[PDB]
Amino acid sequence: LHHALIPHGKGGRSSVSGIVATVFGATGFLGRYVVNHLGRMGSQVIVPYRCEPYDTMHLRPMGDLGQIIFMEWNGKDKDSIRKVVEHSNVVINLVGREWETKNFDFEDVFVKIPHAIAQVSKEAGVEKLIHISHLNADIKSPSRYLRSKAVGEKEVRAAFPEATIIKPSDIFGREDRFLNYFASMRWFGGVPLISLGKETVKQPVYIVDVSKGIINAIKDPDAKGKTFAFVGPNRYLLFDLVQYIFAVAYRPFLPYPLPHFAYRWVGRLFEVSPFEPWTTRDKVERVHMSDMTLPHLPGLEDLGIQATPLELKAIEVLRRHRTYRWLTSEMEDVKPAKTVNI
Amino acid sequence: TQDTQLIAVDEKLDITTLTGVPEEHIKTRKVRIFVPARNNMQSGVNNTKKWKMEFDTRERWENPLMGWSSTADPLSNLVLTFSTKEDAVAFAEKNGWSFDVEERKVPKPKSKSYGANFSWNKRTRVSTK
Amino acid sequence: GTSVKPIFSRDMNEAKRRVRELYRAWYREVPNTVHLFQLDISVKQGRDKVREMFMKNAHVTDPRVVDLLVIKGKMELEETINVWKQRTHIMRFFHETEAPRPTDFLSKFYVGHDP
Amino acid sequence: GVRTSPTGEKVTHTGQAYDDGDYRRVRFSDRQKEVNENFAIDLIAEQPVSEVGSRVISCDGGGGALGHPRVYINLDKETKTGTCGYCGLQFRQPHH
Amino acid sequence: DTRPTIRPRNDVVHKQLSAFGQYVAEILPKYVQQVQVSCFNELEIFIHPDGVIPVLTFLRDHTNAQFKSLADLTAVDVPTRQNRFEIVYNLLSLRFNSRIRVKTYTDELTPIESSVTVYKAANWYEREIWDMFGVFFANHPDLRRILTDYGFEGHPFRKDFPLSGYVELRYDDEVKRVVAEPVELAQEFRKFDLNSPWEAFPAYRQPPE
Amino acid sequence: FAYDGLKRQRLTQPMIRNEKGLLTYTTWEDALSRVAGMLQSFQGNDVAAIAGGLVDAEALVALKDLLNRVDSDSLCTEEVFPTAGAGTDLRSNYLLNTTIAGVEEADVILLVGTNPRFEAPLFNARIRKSWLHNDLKVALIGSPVD
Amino acid sequence: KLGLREIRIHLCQRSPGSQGVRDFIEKRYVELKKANPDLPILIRECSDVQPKLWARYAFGQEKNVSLNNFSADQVTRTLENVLSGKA
Amino acid sequence: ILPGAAYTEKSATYVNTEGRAQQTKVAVTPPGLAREDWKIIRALSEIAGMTLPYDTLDQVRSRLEEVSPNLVRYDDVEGANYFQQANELSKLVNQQLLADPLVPPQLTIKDFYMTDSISRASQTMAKCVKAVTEGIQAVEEPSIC
Ligand SMILES: NC(=O)C1=CN([C@@H]2O[C@H](COP(=O)(O)OP(=O)(O)OC[C@H]3O[C@@H](n4cnc5c(N)ncnc54)[C@H](OP(=O)(O)O)[C@@H]3O)[C@@H](O)[C@H]2O)C=CC1
Ligand SMILES: [Zn+2]
Repeated sequence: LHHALIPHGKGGRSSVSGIVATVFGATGFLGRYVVNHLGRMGSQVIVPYRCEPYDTMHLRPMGDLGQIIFMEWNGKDKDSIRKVVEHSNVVINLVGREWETKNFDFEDVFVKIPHAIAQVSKEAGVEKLIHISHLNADIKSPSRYLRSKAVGEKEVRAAFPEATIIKPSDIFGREDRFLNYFASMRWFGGVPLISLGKETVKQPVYIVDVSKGIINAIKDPDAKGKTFAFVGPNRYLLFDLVQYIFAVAYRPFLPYPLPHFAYRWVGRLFEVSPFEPWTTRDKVERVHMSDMTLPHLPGLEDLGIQATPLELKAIEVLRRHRTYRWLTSEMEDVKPAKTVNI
Repeated sequence: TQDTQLIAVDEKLDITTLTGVPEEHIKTRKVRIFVPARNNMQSGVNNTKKWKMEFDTRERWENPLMGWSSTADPLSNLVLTFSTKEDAVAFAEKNGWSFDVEERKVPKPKSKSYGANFSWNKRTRVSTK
Repeated sequence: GTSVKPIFSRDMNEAKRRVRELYRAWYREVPNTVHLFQLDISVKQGRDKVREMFMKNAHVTDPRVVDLLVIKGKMELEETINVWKQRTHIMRFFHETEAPRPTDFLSKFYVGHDP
Repeated sequence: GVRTSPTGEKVTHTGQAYDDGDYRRVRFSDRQKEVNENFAIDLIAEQPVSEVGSRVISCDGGGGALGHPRVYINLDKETKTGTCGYCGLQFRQPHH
Repeated sequence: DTRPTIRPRNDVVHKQLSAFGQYVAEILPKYVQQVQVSCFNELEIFIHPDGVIPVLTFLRDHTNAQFKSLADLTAVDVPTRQNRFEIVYNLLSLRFNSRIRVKTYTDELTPIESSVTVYKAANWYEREIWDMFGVFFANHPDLRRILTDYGFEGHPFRKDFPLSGYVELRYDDEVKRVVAEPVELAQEFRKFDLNSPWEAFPAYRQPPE
Repeated sequence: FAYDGLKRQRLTQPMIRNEKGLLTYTTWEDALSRVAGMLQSFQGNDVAAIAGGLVDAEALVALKDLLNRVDSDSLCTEEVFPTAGAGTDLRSNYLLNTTIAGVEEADVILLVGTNPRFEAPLFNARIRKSWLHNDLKVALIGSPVD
Repeated sequence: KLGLREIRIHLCQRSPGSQGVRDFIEKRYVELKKANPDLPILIRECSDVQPKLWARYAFGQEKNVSLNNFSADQVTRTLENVLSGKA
Repeated sequence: ILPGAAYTEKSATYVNTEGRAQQTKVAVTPPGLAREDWKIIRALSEIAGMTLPYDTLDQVRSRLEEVSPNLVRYDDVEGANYFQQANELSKLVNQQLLADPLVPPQLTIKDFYMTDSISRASQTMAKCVKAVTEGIQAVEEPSIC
């Protein structure tokens, strides 16, 4: 091992764990908690950013002084990744957008950027690399999202034969835009769902389980090469998802059956918005399509991670969206939805 | 000695539950006491008159950004003053600290005879003063 | 002599009473504590987190120490009635964010020189 | 005078240089490991050695009160040149 | 003093305070143990713990003393004694412009009758002392923490309490509010054992033992 | 003057033979498994141990009980002793029985095959003080080293 | 296995309980060691310790037996029984 | 390679030549990944299968108590005796004495310096080796500052 790299201290803010993290796109939900755990135990974290440094300031109070270093970086410019990943031990890829922008397409951020980050990291000579791809990554999937993850996973697998690809099923949390999605749905009158959402079962997993699983994969000496899939502890129908979360918000649930094409159209008008889109046609397919089960792929329990139940952590997000009439209502009042778990 | 509803609670004092130092720092801390030894280049034996309480030196790692000796044990610089050793151990029992006792290394009472520096047969005579 | 003056609990029995109404106040305090204090933990884990602290101090035989502790018990209790503490203040009892402490000999050997 | 390490970074006056395999160097990326150009090693050797004609000399360091406390250095060793530890400048006998 | 370096003396006051020192001694022989006036004209009354409330009452009430001002409450902790904490009061007599010091001793467990009744100023001074040192007094109105952090465990001023504390806190985004953790300093307190190894004062030296 | 030695050539991390048979730094896991894998499979005189010249007693107990459970009694030491006779049995056979303070009351000392002036400098200072004040006689059997 | 490897006869130089075992080793020792040249007879004489016999068997086994106030003949009786179970 | 710990980096007990137990205490933490020497073995015993009962410093300290009560009374010596038995126990086949003269391994200052691993690793101690074996020329460092 490197001479000035041996772990030291009792896993604190000022301790030394020996991990030179290089999380990319940490200015997001997964990045926010990943740098938190890395900073918490004590590890040098190199965070490249593309957006305004002001938005990245909320990661400043996340580690000891000189442990978090912010670096400018660009996806297209190869030299940008080289500077970030040169003095590194683990480079983990968290870059990727749920929608499409004019400069960066779906394949650009999910295949091209992962292709660049994997090739440079291997060429630089980092010992480990972790890549994030959707658990539903499928080449024939109707959504360009999941197709891009599949080919992107294939590319980083070939370029980096020791990369530990991560397969989260459906992430949820405070700023998760997954249950915040259905929570924000009450604004547009009722709750539009395709065929009332009775033919879609998902298995969401909360942030800390996948987040802790990341560093556990970093600490795991045998995690290289594997394709761990981080999945939740329970499976519920899509109708049960909206039923439960609206109940925790106590907002009046108004089920609204929709044809598939009308919902596809609705994403089109909402994609026109020059600002950040609310609903996209790709998001239409993702919420419509159902989560798949991959028992052969190792799960999250193999890394000593217990999948937190959705009902236990759903209140942490639903409190913000609920009204004053039930703001102080607890979580025992609501009852977890019908689990159709495997 | 002052009879005010006195009850014979003669069990060893256990103030650890009240002072509430963390579990790692009440069991896994060998508290040791001695009398400090006088610095040899000094001639200051008066500093060897007090019983002193110490701890065990834990990990002292170097800071990445500068190189420091960041410590994780709060009881690193803590030393305590005791007139006699029985008071020092008495504090250890009430604070339930695993105690170790050394003894006061009193100096030998050496006999100095300057007249012996110039003898007729004894080897103690000095070749140069 | 070794005989000492008690404050309130002359022996174990009255001290055992004093730890009992602490439970009496605490048990009906946890429900509306979560309710008022905007807490996201349920009553179930609220109740037993009052529990294990009784066994956290379930070894002292001196009545005074139990009495010295009974005052602090209602002190933290009263501090919770009138919202004096903040969310983090009571969260400090809920050990939640620290790394788990190693227990078996293999773990501390693999961690460092910690004895 | 400042040298350059094999990794391309200037070495400090104390001789400290970051190893090429070191990870903490990245703090120098987009920044500088600035080094005091006036090396105290090279800032005192070229000062002339004085040739006072006396056995013992009081060195003050210049400026009187502003200099270092007065130190009485000795000049009897012919092979070695006397010097004041406070300042480091040289002293010498008048060639005797 | 023809020499302008050393501090002068007020022998008239020193004897005068000493006369009042023995004055209190006969008045309350049950409670006082020894009364001493220091070289720098500071006469201290040393009273028994259980008689804390009467002596303070006597000084507040008696015409010849009339000490009605609770200047300060201190309980200086000395680990070498059996009952470590020695509780020290501080009184000022306005009519006789003189200061008196009455003090007791009390271990970590022995309770003292609160002097709030005899001195309303003792109230908040009482809330501080139990916080810093941990000596509970009896029947205090609202004896409760008023200095340390809400729920901060342990009395910080105790000798066994390290100056750096036991816990430190830091904001955490994964829970979105501040949270505590064991203290782990960037720089430890570098102890400076600078005490001179040579005797400094022959006058105050303890007898051989 | 030995603190500088504590800074030179320090064993920092476990090292095991690589694919080419060269020592390379590795984690404790591989080193522990490799030694354990080669230990429990061997028994009797196959497993042995040699103590150093500066090893502490607690380590010696550790190997004594470790080789206890593997049927190994070949726990050798660098120092060699004529075990014939009492040897290890009687502690008076090898102990400085009179204690180092005893020289200041002796009369004659026989140094057999040793250089206490160099082997044990603190010892030789004690005889020197004894020879100075007590006029204690000395005589050795060995090379006439000063 | 359960065979003799060495003995550890801990005793005190002054305790009356250790006097009996002390009575044993003044004269009845040279024949015991000569009878078991391979068996080392370790005498750990630490003060204020009641005499303890420690027979270390194979496989990391070590049984103890009391010798408090055991006179010269009877300390020989119990240790010979340990010798009798040499395997 | 099993990185142990030096005496300054170890809180353990040695015994002098007179059979007096003296315990050292840790002053500097062992560098890097090195751990306590006995902590290594106890970890080794657990990973091998024949786990030792003792796991902390006091537990192993009690182990030397039950195998050798002498080396736990710190600074307290124990009077050695039964020399009347040791000599009569030697008393045997009487192997002869070699004609080789008695030559101590340490005869000069130089070989006295170069004994143990720490002395071998040390550099300033090696400067003293150069001083005695050569003289004053090379070893004279200019004491300018
Ligand atoms: N249910 C889900 O949402 C699932 C998501 N994932 C993937 O895991 C990751 C989680 O991201 P999350 O932390 O939630 O952040 P977001 O998805 O909310 O935002 C994207 C993240 O990547 C960065 N980023 C976005 N676009 C680019 C770009 N073109 N170039 C470089 N960086 C970019 C963002 O910072 P910035 O905008 O400043 O560049 C931010 O850190 C994403 O890749 C996501 O697709 C995987 C499985 C499930
Ligand atoms: Zn000068």
